[PDB]
Amino acid sequence: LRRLGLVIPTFIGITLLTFAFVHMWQQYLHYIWGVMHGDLGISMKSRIPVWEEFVPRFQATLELGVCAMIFATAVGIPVGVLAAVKRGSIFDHTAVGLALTGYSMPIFWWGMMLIMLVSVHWNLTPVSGRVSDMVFLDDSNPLTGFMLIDTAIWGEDGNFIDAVAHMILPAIVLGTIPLAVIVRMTRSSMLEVLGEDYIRTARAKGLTRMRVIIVHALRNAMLPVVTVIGLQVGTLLAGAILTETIFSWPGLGRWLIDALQRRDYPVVQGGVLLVATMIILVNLLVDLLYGVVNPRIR
Amino acid sequence: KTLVYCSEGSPEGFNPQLFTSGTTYDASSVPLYNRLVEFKIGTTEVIPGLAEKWEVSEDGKTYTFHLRKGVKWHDNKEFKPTRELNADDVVFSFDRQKNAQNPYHKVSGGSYEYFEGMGLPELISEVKKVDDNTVQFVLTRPEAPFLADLAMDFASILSKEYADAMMKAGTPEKLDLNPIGTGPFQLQQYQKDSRIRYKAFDGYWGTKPQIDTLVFSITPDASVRYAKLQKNECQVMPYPNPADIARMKQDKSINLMEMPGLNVGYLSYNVQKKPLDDVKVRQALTYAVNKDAIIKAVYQGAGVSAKNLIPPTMWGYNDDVQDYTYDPEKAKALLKEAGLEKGFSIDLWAMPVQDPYNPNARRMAEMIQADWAKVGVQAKIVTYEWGEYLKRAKDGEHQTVMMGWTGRNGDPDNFFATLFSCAASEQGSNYSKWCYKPFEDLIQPARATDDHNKRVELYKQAQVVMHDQAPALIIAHSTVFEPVRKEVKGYVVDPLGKHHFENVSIE
Amino acid sequence: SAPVPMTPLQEFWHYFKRNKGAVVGLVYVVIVLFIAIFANWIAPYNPAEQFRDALLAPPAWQEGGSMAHLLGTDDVGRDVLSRLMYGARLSLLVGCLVVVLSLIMGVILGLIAGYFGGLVDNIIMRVVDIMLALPSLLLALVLVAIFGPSIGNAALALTFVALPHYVRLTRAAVLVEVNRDYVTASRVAGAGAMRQMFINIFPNCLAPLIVQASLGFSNAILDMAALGFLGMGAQPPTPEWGTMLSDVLQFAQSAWWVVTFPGLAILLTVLAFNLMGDGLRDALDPKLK
Amino acid sequence: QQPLLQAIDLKKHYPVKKGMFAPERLVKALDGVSFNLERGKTLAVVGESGCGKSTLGRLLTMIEMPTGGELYYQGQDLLKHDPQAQKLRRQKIQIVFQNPYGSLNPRKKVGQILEEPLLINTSLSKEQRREKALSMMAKVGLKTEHYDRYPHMFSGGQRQRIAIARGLMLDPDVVIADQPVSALDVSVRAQVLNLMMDLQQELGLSYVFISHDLSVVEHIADEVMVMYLGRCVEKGTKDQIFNNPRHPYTQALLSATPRLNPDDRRERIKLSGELPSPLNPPPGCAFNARCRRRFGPCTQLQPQLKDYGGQLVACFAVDQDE
Amino acid sequence: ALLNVDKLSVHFGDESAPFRAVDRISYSVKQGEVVGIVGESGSGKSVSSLAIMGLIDYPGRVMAEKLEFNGQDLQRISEKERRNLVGAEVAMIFQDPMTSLNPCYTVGFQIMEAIKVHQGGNKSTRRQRAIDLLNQVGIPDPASRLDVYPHQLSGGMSQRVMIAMAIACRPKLLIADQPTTALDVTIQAQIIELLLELQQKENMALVLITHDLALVAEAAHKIIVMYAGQVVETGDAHAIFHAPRHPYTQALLRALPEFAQDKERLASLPGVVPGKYDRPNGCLLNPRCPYATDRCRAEEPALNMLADGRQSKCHYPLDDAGRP
Ligand SMILES: Nc1ncnc2c1ncn2[C@@H]1O[C@H](COP(=O)(O)OP(=O)(O)OP(O)(O)=S)[C@@H](O)[C@H]1O
Ligand SMILES: Nc1ncnc2c1ncn2[C@@H]1O[C@H](COP(=O)(O)OP(=O)(O)OP(O)(O)=S)[C@@H](O)[C@H]1O
Ligand code: SF4
Ligand code: SF4
Repeated sequence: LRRLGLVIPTFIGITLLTFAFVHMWQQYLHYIWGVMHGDLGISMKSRIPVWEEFVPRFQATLELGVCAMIFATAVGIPVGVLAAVKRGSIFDHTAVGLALTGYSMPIFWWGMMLIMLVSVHWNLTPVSGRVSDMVFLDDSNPLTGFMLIDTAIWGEDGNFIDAVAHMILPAIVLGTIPLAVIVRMTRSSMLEVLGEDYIRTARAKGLTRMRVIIVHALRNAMLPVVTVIGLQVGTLLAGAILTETIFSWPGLGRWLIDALQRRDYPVVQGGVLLVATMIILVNLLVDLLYGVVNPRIR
Repeated sequence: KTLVYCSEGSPEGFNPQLFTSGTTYDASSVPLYNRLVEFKIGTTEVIPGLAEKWEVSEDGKTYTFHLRKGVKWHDNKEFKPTRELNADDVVFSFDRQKNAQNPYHKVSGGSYEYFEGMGLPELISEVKKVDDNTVQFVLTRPEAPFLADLAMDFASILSKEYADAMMKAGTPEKLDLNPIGTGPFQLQQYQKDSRIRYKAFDGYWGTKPQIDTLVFSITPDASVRYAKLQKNECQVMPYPNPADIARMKQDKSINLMEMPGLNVGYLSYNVQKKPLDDVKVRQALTYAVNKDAIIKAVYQGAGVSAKNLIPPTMWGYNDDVQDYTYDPEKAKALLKEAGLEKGFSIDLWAMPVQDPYNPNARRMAEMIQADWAKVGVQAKIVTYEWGEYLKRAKDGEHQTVMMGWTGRNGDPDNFFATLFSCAASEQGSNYSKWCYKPFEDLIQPARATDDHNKRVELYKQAQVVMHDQAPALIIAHSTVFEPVRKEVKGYVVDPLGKHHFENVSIE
Repeated sequence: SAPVPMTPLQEFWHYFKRNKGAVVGLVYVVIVLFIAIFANWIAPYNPAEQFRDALLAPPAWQEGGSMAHLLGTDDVGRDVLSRLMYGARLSLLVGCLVVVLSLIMGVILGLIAGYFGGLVDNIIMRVVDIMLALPSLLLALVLVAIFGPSIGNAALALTFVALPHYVRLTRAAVLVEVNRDYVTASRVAGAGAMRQMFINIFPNCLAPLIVQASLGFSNAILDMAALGFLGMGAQPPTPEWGTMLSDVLQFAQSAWWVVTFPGLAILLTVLAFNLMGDGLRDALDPKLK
Repeated sequence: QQPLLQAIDLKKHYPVKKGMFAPERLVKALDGVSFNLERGKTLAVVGESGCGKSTLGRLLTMIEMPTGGELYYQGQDLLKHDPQAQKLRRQKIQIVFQNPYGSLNPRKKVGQILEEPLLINTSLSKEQRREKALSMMAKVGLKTEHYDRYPHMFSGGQRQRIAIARGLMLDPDVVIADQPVSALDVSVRAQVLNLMMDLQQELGLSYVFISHDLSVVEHIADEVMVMYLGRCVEKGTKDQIFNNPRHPYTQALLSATPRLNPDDRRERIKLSGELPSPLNPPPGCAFNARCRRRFGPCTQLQPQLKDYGGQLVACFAVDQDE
Repeated sequence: ALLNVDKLSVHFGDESAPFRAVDRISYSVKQGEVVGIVGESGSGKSVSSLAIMGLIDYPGRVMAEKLEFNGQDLQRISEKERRNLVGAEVAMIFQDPMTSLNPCYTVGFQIMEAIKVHQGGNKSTRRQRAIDLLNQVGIPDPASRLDVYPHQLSGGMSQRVMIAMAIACRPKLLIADQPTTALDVTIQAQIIELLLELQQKENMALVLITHDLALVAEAAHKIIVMYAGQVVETGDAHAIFHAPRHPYTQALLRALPEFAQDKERLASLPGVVPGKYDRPNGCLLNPRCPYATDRCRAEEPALNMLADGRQSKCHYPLDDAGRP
């Protein structure tokens, strides 16, 4: 398997923990067989196999989770750098202040604020769901289940536009929690770096200040910053329950807590093991990236 | 021509026999299927469904239904319907529920929670085919509501021809996962927890729906449903915020439909618990609560203060009973005489609820906590998660519990029998754990009687016996606010809590 | 002449003061705590009293307001001001507990995983990726079974959910520090492992942990507001800013006060821990000394 | 009796990967050095800048274990990990680092740095260790003020003296000094070397004194060892190796030393031709590409350490001549 | 002049009791002129160079009466322009090469940045010119050592690598803060001959800082002696070491290994550099000088200029034979 070690102790580990947890006995032994043969059982509400029930929505939570990080990073890092280059300035207090105002409102209230301001009052963006309700895909096509890819290849007469305009408020509400972390961590780390001797050498060589920032300082600040990216992708897949409820997203957070309220033991035993597997792949990629940013730890 | 309806939550599946949640019946039964009998929209009157004409034996044990001619099924992609509606479909639709030998009974998780608890496997002694066009039910004992029980959404007529086609093709789960019925809107797609797409049934026997297609846009937050409704993203919406009612009344392009609901909220006493096994105590805690404040501070004017268990627009309503009106010094006089002036501690379990038009039970529980504290009896609000709440409630662990209930079959036995009788007490639907013989002798004969003018009097007596004993503090009757865009025409509200799109059109 | 020697705490303080915003944030947190421990002398009413004459009474400074209810009234009719001054009592507790516990356990396991080797690193990373997979709510529901209805069933859930961050960030520093030459010199001196971790390496690891600690206090509250959208972690008559804000969401467009004020109680506490963490950072940075 | 310190064909090879995905190279960093060291002696180690000297220092101090070879202290194996014994042996061998700023922990006052060895290894109390630290600091000409300073608040010649102070604190048997005086002004270089000699004569310390300045090892050495491309090329008393350098590399080495005296200056014996690559060492003798005495055998076989009356030499011309 | 320093002073610590790490130094450097700086470790040689570069941060502060480079004034010209000026025309070797280099790039990128910035070549020229430079500097294997990280170099390779990229700068003025310290003699001679070749070919100026005198005796034109923060002596290179005017240079030269037999205890000047808390008034050398009169104790000597063109900060300059 594509895992560096502890392979069967991991598969047994997340299963016995989740089994134990959700049943709050030989059923454990029986269930392990089934998933080891290659299927995670049948759901108790929808009465369909767990993998056919997991795939269509795991492609809903990744499509938003990645779209939130692209936002969280494209904004988080540049801001987080400037916040350090201009320590104590207006910019410093403004930028980081707004970051923490966006954080300080729990997801319900400020999600409804963006709806009422941007969607209801200003008339800029559609309110909720993946595509406008009265536009549907022809199922005959070999569609993957990522609405952006599906509408990009097979949609008609501006349907891709709609499929993205429905993403941007969900993205902003989810990605503002990571955004806070990014900004605080980028600024924090960068400060620690800007005083070091090799940055003083970079001044002496006659480089432009932007090059000293983005080439010399930034690469030495990136280890805590990629560490928080990896930690936040873990919660954006497993969690997200409250952005999924407000924006009517057909995600995995709803499905997994709803399954636990109906006591569908198969979907809880299965979806949590699966999510563990996908978190390990992201952890091992960021742990591989540590040695790409810093040669001395390879 | 199209509608978008902004549904409260995703349906548990697409055959109503297997399920209890109201949103599942609004997705799976109102658009999709038809029934032997049905309630006429805007009433609880029973009228001809799939049966043109029906007959009743003088002894009340045998019912005969003369099925319609020409009733057709929808063109599923898995299957072409070869045949019209025949008795052979109806006798299947209850043999799937009555006895274990049927080859579909345990397909797709044959739990039948709505049927097994209703007593229809005890009351239906047999179902018999008369001919290709006639069905009969023979019942063990006479029950007056049975005609309305065949009208409610758990009964539905399912194709034996489609069932046998999918069974011979080795995949019988497609009977319930891929629905075929006789109803006005039949299924096209179901995006999981996102959308449900229906198409107007071309061949429908009744009034052809004026909309060509209907879409459900599942949106579990009320405030977002209203946010959708402002900019035409829905055209119809369920169960509004009590908060928003003012704005909604004031809005220029929403016709706020309004009706007195068949929904009763109450707090029920365990009469078997040591502070509540004396009736005096139960009277005091009823004099202690200001119902007239709760209809402002929980319902914002969306509630009528309740004298008795029945909704006030119903037949058999006893208007002559007094109410135990807000009077702390009487509540103290009762606890004094009782010897409980020293006070006591009570648990009060709030409740998360799956059906629409439930009250905000957290707000009621903390209000009632203050109201009893001001008469010398403090309370602790408990909010165990629904599965643990139900587990501990069947255990009898509680002293008092919040509940709401709705008029499911349109007749008072949905309240007195289903919610306060001894027959509901071992099932756990009657949370009061009470059985005052004199009530049973007024509910059991009232179900086994022909004359409505005698049923009315026995129910008028049942309300008086209930008022003397106080098995629950009966609080307020919700008014069902049901917003509809000003462009929508022909919508009529259902007192039962169901959304009937068959007759709508959009301007 | 040579000045009087300064104790490490005195030195810390002296370099702490040079940051003005850090002093402002400290001063703010210290009065928010002073309010909390004395709200039963300071606050104008018992927050269990419903004033039913004044349902949704706006603040004093708006039409229909009265000076009795300075902040106005909630929809059930209780005084908002008393509900915030009492709500600090459990909110601060939750936050402090969560943060402290989580931080502690994360520093220890993340130092062990970063310093000792690779087998222990793979075990602790297996544990951490398992921990990120279990939802917070799930944990809560579990704990309900473990224990009776208690604030602990929340606290312990929050702790766990938060713990993978403090474990993994500590390791991300210790991997850069352990192969720098001062660790080598310490080793050659005769320093044992535990010392190398908690005295020689750990002071260099504080850069990111301050950040994650200062956001932890906000999380501790926002998570309890998510738990309080469901039936979890609190009971109605005892206020808590997360529960209080999540119990009033339906009014946010009709009654601004009730929703906004608790939002300020969270926000001014988040901004205070941000400014306090910037000073604590600067209080440890040697290049500023 | 077994020598205080003994090395037998010590080898250390470093893996070099062009990237995260790339073919692996192997840098030839130490190719089997051998020597004996005794109580009170200095072994000076001299030769090219980039020829194995700090690598040899990191083996000898147990900073790294070698890729083959053996290493013995008082007849006790160093490489065979004995956790129980390591406690005792650890202190007895010490390091002074090259470019020692990186060896000082940025977030601890130099007083703590100096106290740490005594804290770990001795029973001296909080103020007694302060006293000790001050004492030591004063021996190298470090002021009392510095006790409260941080490592970034110094110059190179103070950082080196800080590092010397830390190494010489414990009363070690062996000090492996990687360029201990390379950033000191002469007026204090004399004070540090006088401390190292006072210690050597008082306690019986031994030094592996790595240097580039030959003037210093002409004074501080009993024995001198010459290294080129990870291999020994000459060994013997500094009297022998200054008076009669036989190996062709040592002649070109000692005949480029600066001198202040105008009349002691000589035009240097220049070297030309491609520097051997420590990745792809040339066949046989390392110095053949630059050497002026090159025969045929030079590009075919490698010279081992032959003896000529105590001056060990690794060359073929020398053999030819003997 | 290409560099002029009327007065310069750098303080560290707060204003109530400042450490006077550089104290009213003054010197000039002509184009094509080599100036040696020598004297006790702690006397302000690196700080004096860093302050010209403008590389002094918060905890310290720069005082100067006038400070000029190439016809522009580093206090009247703005930061945005004075940084461009000094960085473009001045380059510095730093004292520790291991921490001066960036730990997260390959040596080829590290050098090929400077070559791109200061000479504008294409990608294939930048490769070849880093090979050429590392070659000429004396690198064992240029083709392979470009791909090596600064922690895989050892000290005396990292030092040659930064001498290499500093020469790539094409400076008008190079400050060599100890360019020979971790280098063997046989290579020391290659470095110094390279620098002096540059100095001749390109009219390049050179400020060379050393703790070892013979290198600057041969190489330098002019020598500045710094002690305790201030210039104690100045003059011609050759002259200085033959005939010292200041008691400090006499006590600096008399300590060298050339003046003792093998394993004798070497001579030195006793005591320690002044602190901030024990700094004596008048001549700072007072506590250590053997010729200290009461005028030395009472009054700080001026930077007196002798008739032989030299300068010494002393009340009684030494004769050609060893006495005031
Ligand atoms: N970690 C490493 N990875 C790769 N090569 C290394 C590493 N450490 C040292 N080297 C190589 O080891 C060889 C010898 O290095 P050292 O022994 O440290 O140098 P040295 O002979 O003491 O030279 P100095 O530092 O200039 S006096 C050189 O070819 C180095 O490039
Ligand atoms: N940041 C600082 N804060 C306080 N004192 C400092 C600081 N930087 C340097 N010093 C002091 O200034 C003097 C060192 O100045 P440098 O110019 O670095 O010394 P130097 O003459 O170059 O000595 P070298 O490098 O050893 S040859 C010493 O007295 C130090 O104690
Ligand atoms: S063996 Fe040959 S090549 Fe090597 S040093 Fe001796 S003469 Fe030169
Ligand atoms: S002024 Fe006096 S003490 Fe100072 S250097 Fe001259 S002779 Fe010595």
